[PDB]
Amino acid sequence: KFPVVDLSKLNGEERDQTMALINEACENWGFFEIVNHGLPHDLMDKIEKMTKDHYKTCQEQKFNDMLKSKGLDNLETEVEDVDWESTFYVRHLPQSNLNDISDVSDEYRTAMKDFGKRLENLAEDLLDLLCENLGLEKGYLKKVFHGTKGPTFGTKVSNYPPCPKPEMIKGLRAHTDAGGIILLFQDDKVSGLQLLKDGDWIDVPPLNHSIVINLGDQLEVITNGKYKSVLHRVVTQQEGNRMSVASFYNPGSDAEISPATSLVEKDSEYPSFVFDDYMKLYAGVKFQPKEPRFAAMK
Amino acid sequence: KFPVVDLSKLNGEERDQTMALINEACENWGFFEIVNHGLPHDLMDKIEKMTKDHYKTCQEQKFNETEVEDVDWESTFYVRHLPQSNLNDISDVSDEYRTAMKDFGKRLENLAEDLLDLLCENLGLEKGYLKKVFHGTKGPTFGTKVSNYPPCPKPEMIKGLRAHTDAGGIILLFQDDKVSGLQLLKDGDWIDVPPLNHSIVINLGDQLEVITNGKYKSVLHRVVTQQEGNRMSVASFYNPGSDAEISPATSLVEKDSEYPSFVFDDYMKLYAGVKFQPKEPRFAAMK
Amino acid sequence: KFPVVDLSKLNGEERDQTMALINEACENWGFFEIVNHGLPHDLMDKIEKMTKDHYKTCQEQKFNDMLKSKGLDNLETEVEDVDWESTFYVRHLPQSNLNDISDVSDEYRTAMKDFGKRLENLAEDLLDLLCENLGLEKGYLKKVFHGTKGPTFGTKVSNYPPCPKPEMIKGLRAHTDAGGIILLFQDDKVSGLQLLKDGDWIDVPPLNHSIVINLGDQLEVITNGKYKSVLHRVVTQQEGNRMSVASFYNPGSDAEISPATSLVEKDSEYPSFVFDDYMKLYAGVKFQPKEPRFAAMK
Amino acid sequence: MKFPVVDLSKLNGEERDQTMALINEACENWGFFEIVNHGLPHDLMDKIEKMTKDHYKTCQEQKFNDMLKSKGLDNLETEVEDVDWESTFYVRHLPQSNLNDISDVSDEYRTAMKDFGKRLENLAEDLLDLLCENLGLEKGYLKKVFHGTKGPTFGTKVSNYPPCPKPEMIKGLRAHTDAGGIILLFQDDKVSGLQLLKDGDWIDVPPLNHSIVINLGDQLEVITNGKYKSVLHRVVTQQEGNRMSVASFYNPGSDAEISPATSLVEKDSEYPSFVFDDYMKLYAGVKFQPKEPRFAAMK
Amino acid sequence: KFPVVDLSKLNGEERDQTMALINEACENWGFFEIVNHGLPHDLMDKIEKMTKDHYKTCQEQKFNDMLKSKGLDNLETEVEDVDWESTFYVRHLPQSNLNDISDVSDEYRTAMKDFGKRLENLAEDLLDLLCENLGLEKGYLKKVFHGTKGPTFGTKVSNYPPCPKPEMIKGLRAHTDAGGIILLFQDDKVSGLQLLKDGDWIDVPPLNHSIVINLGDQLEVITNGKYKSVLHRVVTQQEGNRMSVASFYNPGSDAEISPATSLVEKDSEYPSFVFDDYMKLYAGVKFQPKEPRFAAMK
Ligand SMILES: O=C(O)c1ccccn1
Ligand SMILES: O=C(O)c1ccccn1
Ligand SMILES: O=C(O)c1ccccn1
Ligand SMILES: O=C(O)c1ccccn1
Ligand SMILES: O=C(O)c1ccccn1
Ligand SMILES: [Zn+2]
Ligand SMILES: [Zn+2]
Ligand SMILES: [Zn+2]
Ligand SMILES: [Zn+2]
Ligand SMILES: [Zn+2]
Repeated sequence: KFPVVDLSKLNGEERDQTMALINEACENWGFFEIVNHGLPHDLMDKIEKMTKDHYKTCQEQKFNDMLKSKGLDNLETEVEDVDWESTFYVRHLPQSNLNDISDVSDEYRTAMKDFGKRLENLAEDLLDLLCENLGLEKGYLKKVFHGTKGPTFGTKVSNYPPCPKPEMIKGLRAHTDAGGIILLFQDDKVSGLQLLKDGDWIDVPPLNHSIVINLGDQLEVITNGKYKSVLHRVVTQQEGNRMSVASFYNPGSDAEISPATSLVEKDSEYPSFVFDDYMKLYAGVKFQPKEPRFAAMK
Repeated sequence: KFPVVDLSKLNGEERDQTMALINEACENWGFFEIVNHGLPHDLMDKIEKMTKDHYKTCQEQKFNETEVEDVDWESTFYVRHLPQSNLNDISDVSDEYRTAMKDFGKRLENLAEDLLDLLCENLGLEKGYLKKVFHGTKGPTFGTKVSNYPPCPKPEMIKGLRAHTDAGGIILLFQDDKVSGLQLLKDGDWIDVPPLNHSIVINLGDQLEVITNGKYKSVLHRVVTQQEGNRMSVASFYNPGSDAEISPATSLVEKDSEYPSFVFDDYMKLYAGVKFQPKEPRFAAMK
Repeated sequence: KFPVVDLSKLNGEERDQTMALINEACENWGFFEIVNHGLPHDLMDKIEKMTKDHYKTCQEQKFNDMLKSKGLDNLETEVEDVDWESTFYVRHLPQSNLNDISDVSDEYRTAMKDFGKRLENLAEDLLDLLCENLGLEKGYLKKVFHGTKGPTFGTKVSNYPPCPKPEMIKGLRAHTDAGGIILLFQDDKVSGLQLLKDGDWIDVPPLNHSIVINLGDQLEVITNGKYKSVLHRVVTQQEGNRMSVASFYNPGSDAEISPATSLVEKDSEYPSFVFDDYMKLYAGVKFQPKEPRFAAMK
Repeated sequence: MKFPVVDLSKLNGEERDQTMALINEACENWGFFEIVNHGLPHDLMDKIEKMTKDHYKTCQEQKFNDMLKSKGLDNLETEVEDVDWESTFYVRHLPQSNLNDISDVSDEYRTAMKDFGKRLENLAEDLLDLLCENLGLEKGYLKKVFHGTKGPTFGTKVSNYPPCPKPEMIKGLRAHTDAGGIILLFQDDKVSGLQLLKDGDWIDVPPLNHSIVINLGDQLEVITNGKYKSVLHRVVTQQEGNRMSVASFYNPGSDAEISPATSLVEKDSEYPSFVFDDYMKLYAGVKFQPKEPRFAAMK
Repeated sequence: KFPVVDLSKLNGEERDQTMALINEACENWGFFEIVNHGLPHDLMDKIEKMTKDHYKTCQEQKFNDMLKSKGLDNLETEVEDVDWESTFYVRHLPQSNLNDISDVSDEYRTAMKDFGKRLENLAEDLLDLLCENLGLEKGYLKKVFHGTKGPTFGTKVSNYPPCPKPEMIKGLRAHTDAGGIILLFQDDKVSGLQLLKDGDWIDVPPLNHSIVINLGDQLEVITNGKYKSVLHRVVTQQEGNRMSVASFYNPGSDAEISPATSLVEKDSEYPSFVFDDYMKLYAGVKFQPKEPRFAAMK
């Protein structure tokens, strides 16, 4: 059963049990859903509606332009080198480009700014729960992530349109995320996101007004492997356009990333590096195995 | 006019003038300061902070009447980065200091190689030539000497470090930005290497004098003490590998060279015993 | 782009450009940094070393005993009524108390006296540049500031020690300065001082051997609002102790302060008052809005 | 992208700051603006307009048709880029008035023109003082700069743009920037035609009853060190409609020294320092060529 | 310092800095000289000799004829409506008229043909360097320029003979060029060509065996203003006849010109049009301001 965490149970004497659920999702799933997370359901509903309307208005034509430009009109053999995906990226931190994206509406930009700020505070709240579960001092992960200019925080807004031949192409090929903590607002009707657990692909179930959390490669390093970043993918379907609004809380470019000493006894197998060196490498090898990227930092 | 090179001026119309200043420093100064070098000022501030605080906790107590010309008024420990790091084996260094030194050392190694490629361009050598010469079998040798020069009641009796030339390739110095002391010998005068915030001091060692057939000479330098003030020094040495073959680059030689061809580790074995004696007998000894 | 004025550029016709830059900073920034100001760099280096050593020797434990008496160990909630600040004050004029600060060395007292005299001369040179830019006669501002016993001149020696939770407390809360012209020798590594400009907090960047200049409330009155006194604050940080040696060149206590008539066309909105009445009021309301203090002098 | 209209009566009251800020925005971003409630009597504007239009019909229209005949512009077979489809005469007010020397004007027109020009000269100097305040200059700075030895130069160009059968072949007045200081235009309130270039589009300066159109010339671009630029403008023709134009030019005296104001120059200016009459002698010959070479020619 | 680019440094490890110089000249100068290009120095020397000998035998007559019918033998005052210039035009593409110019020699035509082909290939190589510097796809600008019949490529062969009173008339009045990329073989002793930069006329220095490159109006549109076409002129002198062999690589007549979408964020201020409509208009208004010609294409 996929972990669903009720964050409102942290405000009372059920808080220890909630923390234990968070910790075991972090150790064994790499993913969990959160409900009662404090984000207004009214804000999620308009983010959802304006994301979908901005797709028809602005992204659908770019998407078909892409399928023509790569011959994906007609899928007669398996395509393992492209994602059946429509995306644009919004940067929040350290410097916002929200007011420079030309094709987004005023009210969409205002909703995205509010949504991004609330998710940034929720990311930092979640990192503190991780710290507590890890036996780290409060604020430890936030301070590691800061670097010189503060954390990097952006939002990937994706749609995975219907695919006539889902067997032939993935919406997004299997990978682990490079960063710190990932907070996903996904479609509540159209499924597609899957994680790999114990040798099976497991669906990340659509759930109304929920946020999906998962941990990236940097948290595997800092926890000395105690919390691993898990492989995940998006599969297409013939009917349905799955919406994806995923926010990435990453260390600053010059943050020093290393295994926390209190989590290391035997010499660590994980490297110590500067985050931007990891991200330069990751961009070119995102869909290749994760383990060579750690070795490359030594 | 001590040369200060602005590395941000390399991308542009003004790059020819920046390169000419670098070349002119290499030929006639043997030293130059670089600013806007790409190293984060917050990493330098941490390095300086932890270096000075590591002195007071670990070295200052341990550190505790006529001319003394055979001793250096100096407190030092050494960190090895390449070919193989001993950073996790220096006992008296803290985790934050060790993590900062690893990051700082990696950035200085990349900056050293960028500087070697600027030298190559000014010398008319192909890019990567000096890096390739320095590699040997195991790669270049790269380490950092962390020094403090504490106050001396009688500075005219003892030097912080006696006059010498450096044996190796290129030296990248992060020095105190308030307390002076480092001097180079130029045209028969001792010249101060001026403290400058968030700068790196570059100087060339004996190996680059050989490879350039004397076009860039390694210059004598020293550290003088002072009565008040503890000058910090974080100096990184980018050296050829032990079995690198060092010889004058053929394109810089027309008339037969006066400089020898040798293997770097034979020069270093010799250098250790005669570091404060004249440089010129060390070149002759390699023939 | 924060104004940095090179005082060596007064010696040509760059002088017009330099004067125009000073005027622009006075009108729109309220702050500017000066370089090549004539203060010996070796005297500044001594002042800094001795201030930092006097903090460690005399104030750091005194400071730590204060956070116990005021419960600032645990910053579990926001503190808006205290400054995370260690200070003492040195009065130079009209009457010196330099020989009464008990825990300072002969050599610190002798250096501070020399430093103070040089800053007093630089303050008066700067006031004459303001006079020229305003079209006032030479010495106009010095004469207004004189009163009967001469200007008031003192130095505030501050350190802002590291704060575990900088989000909770300011090093010094937002305020404008009551006085005439303020000449600040600040830490050249540790930032923290910010001014408010166009609705944003802007850092006053550390710059080695520079002096930071800002204008106080009295100059806003004399210029009939042409040069306004700008809000500024000091923020803390988690690792770094920012030093501040700030000298205040203020009118004499019984000086008559009023808008210079040549700067007044329409009847002024600013009061005419005696400086000590302004200062007696300011002491109690320093971190409250500035504008009621002008109204209270009518 | 609304054309700026400034209510000058709002300077007399609590909204003076907001009005000054609007004027400053128009000076930086449009180079043109319309003013209303400007103090010129609406009945004097009506008489000027009536007498200008009747003087065209009785005295200028025959000359205009005869001008085309002599240049063969009866037949707009192809584009004309070197002629203005324009009927004009010029009235000099300062430093020396020639009003009593124009032969074909009535005494009533001459008296109204003298009264109109005097009020416009006073309004020009009032506006220059608003610019001074917005620029941080001393009161009267621009008037003092413009004075030279004999005072400012002030004249009025009285133009009509008669109907043109083929407007796409010829402009009423080709694109240019004005050489001088501040230009105060009383234009037709029905017939449009004046356009300015803004952000790569021609923008109509909309006819507005009893308004005055203000624009800034090349000399104020120099003095403000480029903060207020002189903007390109033109007059287009139409097939029917005769647009009237009464435009007054407040210019520095001939021997006035023009340079960027010292308080606006924090680094070396790209703009020259020169004597105004040298700029004008050059401008007369290259008025419809680019502006920027004229600044370079003064160095 | 006027930009001089060594094109042989593109074949090696200095190529990035060479590209950076090209991009800098394109953004800030609109002009640059190239050395070590592909053109044999003996071909340039022969083009220069035969151009100058063709002036004396064939063009000097037409030039004095011109001065006759325009009354320009004696220059009492400024002439602002004519150029002190002797020209004939050679068309190469889409169709050559080289074998139809009656007064050109066999060997001049053969040299002119070889010269034109090498400059056409150098124009296309240079356009690809601009593409790379602009982040456009390889061949992008050549494809835009093609239309139906291919690019237009021609050569303007000019001489600017000595003028007794150079103050009175220009060799060629200030203008921007209408087309794509302009490749000039100019006199290496007699100067005269100037560009306008930062409010100053700057000489384009004569240099042995060099080619002067500048960008026309079409590249400003396609780059959305990132590379502007800059005003330039030729001044006369009393002693000296400056030679000018200028080759113009322009889009085909029916090419669609518009800002490249990857260079546009906010709505472009530049029009989208068909090139021949721009050229029809330009011919009549060449020496009037540039900006109204862009406005006219909307
Ligand atoms: O696009 C991704 O890589 C993604 C999106 C949401 C959650 C995890 N990963
Ligand atoms: O210790 C040395 O020999 C040294 C240190 C820094 C720079 C140059 N030389
Ligand atoms: O303590 C203050 O109020 C202060 C200090 C330095 C500069 C400005 N203001
Ligand atoms: O005739 C002109 O040049 C003019 C007329 C009115 C307004 C601006 N310019
Ligand atoms: O004749 C021209 O317009 C020209 C000639 C060469 C270079 C630029 N422009
Ligand atoms: Zn992912
Ligand atoms: Zn050394
Ligand atoms: Zn203050
Ligand atoms: Zn005009
Ligand atoms: Zn041209």
